[PDB]
Amino acid sequence: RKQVSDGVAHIHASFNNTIVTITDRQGNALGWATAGGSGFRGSRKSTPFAAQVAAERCADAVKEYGIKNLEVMVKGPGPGRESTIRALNAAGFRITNITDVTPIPHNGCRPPKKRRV
Amino acid sequence: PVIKVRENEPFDVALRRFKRSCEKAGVLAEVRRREFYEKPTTERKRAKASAVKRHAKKLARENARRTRLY
Amino acid sequence: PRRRVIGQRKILPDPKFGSELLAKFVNILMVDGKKSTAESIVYSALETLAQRSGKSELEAFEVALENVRPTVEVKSRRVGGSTYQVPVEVRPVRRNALAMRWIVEAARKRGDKSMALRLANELSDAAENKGTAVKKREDVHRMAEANKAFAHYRW
Amino acid sequence: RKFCRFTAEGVQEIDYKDIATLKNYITESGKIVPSRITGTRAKYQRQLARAIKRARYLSLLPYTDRH
RNA sequence: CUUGAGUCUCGUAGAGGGGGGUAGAAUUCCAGGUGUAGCGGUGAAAUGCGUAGAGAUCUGGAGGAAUACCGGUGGCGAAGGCGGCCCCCUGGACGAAGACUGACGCUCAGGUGCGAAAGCGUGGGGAGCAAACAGGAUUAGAUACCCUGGUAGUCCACGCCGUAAACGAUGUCGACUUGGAGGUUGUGCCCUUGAGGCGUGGCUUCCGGAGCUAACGCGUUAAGUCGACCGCCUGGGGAGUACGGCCGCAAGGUUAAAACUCAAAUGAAUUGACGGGGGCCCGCACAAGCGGUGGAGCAUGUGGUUUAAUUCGAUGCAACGCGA
Ligand SMILES: [Mg+2]
Ligand SMILES: [Mg+2]
Ligand SMILES: [Mg+2]
Ligand SMILES: [Mg+2]
Ligand SMILES: [Mg+2]
Ligand SMILES: [Mg+2]
Ligand SMILES: [Mg+2]
Ligand SMILES: [Mg+2]
Ligand SMILES: [Mg+2]
Ligand SMILES: [Mg+2]
Ligand SMILES: [Mg+2]
Ligand SMILES: [Mg+2]
Ligand SMILES: [Mg+2]
Ligand SMILES: [Mg+2]
Ligand SMILES: [Mg+2]
Ligand SMILES: [Mg+2]
Ligand SMILES: [Mg+2]
Ligand SMILES: [Mg+2]
Ligand SMILES: [Mg+2]
Ligand SMILES: [Mg+2]
Ligand SMILES: [Mg+2]
Ligand SMILES: [Mg+2]
Ligand SMILES: [Mg+2]
Ligand SMILES: [Mg+2]
Ligand SMILES: [Mg+2]
Ligand SMILES: [Mg+2]
Ligand SMILES: [Mg+2]
Repeated sequence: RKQVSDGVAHIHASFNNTIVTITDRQGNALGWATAGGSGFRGSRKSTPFAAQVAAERCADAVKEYGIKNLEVMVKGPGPGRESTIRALNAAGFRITNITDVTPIPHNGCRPPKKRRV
Repeated sequence: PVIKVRENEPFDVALRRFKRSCEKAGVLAEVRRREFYEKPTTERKRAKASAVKRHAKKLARENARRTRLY
Repeated sequence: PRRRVIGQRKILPDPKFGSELLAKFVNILMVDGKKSTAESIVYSALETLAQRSGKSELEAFEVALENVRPTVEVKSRRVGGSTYQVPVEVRPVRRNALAMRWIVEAARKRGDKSMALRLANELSDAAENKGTAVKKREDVHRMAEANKAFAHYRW
Repeated sequence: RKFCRFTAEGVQEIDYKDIATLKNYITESGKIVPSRITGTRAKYQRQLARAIKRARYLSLLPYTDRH
């Protein structure tokens, strides 16, 4: 509805899925798209291509808002830390800032036990 | 790792600058370490093993600087 | 093929139109080393095709090839606990070979009286973009668009 | 190639109040640079790191670049 | 008597110990805003979560636990162990110079104290993690590995327990015996001339000489050469078990046999072979292809059955149109 023209792209890049959320400067979400919701399930979901498709879908989900430039906040170690950024640029956006916001505890909680696979 | 794109900066080189900043900060490696708990006995063993390997290559290099393969 | 680099056997052009492209077609159609009967089928089918659609025989055959020739296929790479179909672009030489084989198999499955009629209808259908041969190209391409996620990353 | 500035200036105790030098031994993200890279002696590195932690408490240097 | 062992003076480094504060990341939870169909998870899934609005994202709040980077075959401690920062209380070590005491030393059965984790008692606390447990998978089964959850416990106080591959699988103390490259921490001297030179202590890592060793290896931090004292071993199993004593709230700990049974058990190294170890390289091995076999009728061989006899032999590949 309203035009903001200055958004922020939040990219949640886990080992299993990629969630792309576009919001304004104050954190209010405008649209989102995920690899799982873009026609990829199981193995195909955790692929850089699937993350890239999700970024493209999130662009059309937000194009009515008339966003010109936006910042990129990348969180997570998984695949799709990169392809989603290129897909956002290829969607016709001005990438102004790129910052990593992965939560890095300073020796906080005890992580789960090692998988014996 | 906060990257700001400069004027007349192509996006591709800005992305490349972002990869380096993350790499020098060791963000990806940190998350790998913290995915599962490592018993203190294990990391002490792992740290010692890495120290031995690091030292072993330093000494092994000298004998390869003294050997004529042919 | 582990180490042996293999060159290429040269094929003689067909006696009538002098085309290396068509000489491969009669080889694929030929069964049990009956080359003479194979080219008779091909030549008569081309004669029917040329009259049925106006274009020169060689040009008409080419048009059918363009409508059947694939550009991407899926190779198979097993993964621990699953099998992955990796999309890979196909070489121009293998492009023609796959198209020629698909037309021949489609013609053999058709219900027409003679093999020449079986063949001639197939290039006619292929030139108009319908039939089993082009349907195979559709299936191969759809399979390779669905697995675009595994391309490059698992090449 | 990298030598210890502290040892070459006879710095005695590194001062948490001297922000100018401390920024030379923290990364862009605020992490403490290892002495392997800066070439500082082990004795001053312990003093240097200790000093940085106090500055961080006093909010003279960031803990992280995000904050 | 002063050379062993101590005391004093001045300094140095240190996650040494106890107590009390505090800070910043992050997880979880609570409330709210934006927002919409998925999230989560796996080898693949499903349980689970979600239109009662999740996940994602932003703001505010609560609480517990642990201290990224520094960080180092770095440091300290008798060992167990000790890692944010600050204060209070406190132990030891080391160095410099001189003074002092004058063998006051070493070891140590019994004894006493300390002693990871788990566990136990009482009272607190409880975010994350996670025995038990529950569900979903996997499977021939799966009381497992994997997934979603999850109680004790992990945290604090005070007691108890006294065990670990509590390991350097190497008791303590002292003396002696070629070297090399480092780490760490003192200190003396020299145009300080420097991001210098020459010494002299403590601790420590990796090589390696003689010597030693069954060998592997150890090698001035000895497993070398010696001295002092202590602990301990005497084939494998039975068995660190039974009984007894002592200790413990309990779990159990400690001390510690015998009958019986065997001709071995074991250590290191060697040659092979093997590996759901690694590396390199091949082969119609796979892949890329074409044509078959397995179904039909018949030919033929074999098994089986049958028969008075169905002669004998060949039996994974490498027997079965084979001896024929
Ligand atoms: Mg998990
Ligand atoms: Mg409901
Ligand atoms: Mg002291
Ligand atoms: Mg006297
Ligand atoms: Mg005793
Ligand atoms: Mg405990
Ligand atoms: Mg308790
Ligand atoms: Mg309680
Ligand atoms: Mg579990
Ligand atoms: Mg179960
Ligand atoms: Mg859990
Ligand atoms: Mg014991
Ligand atoms: Mg231990
Ligand atoms: Mg022992
Ligand atoms: Mg040695
Ligand atoms: Mg015996
Ligand atoms: Mg006996
Ligand atoms: Mg007992
Ligand atoms: Mg007893
Ligand atoms: Mg082998
Ligand atoms: Mg094949
Ligand atoms: Mg048959
Ligand atoms: Mg027979
Ligand atoms: Mg015989
Ligand atoms: Mg026989
Ligand atoms: Mg025989
Ligand atoms: Mg034969």
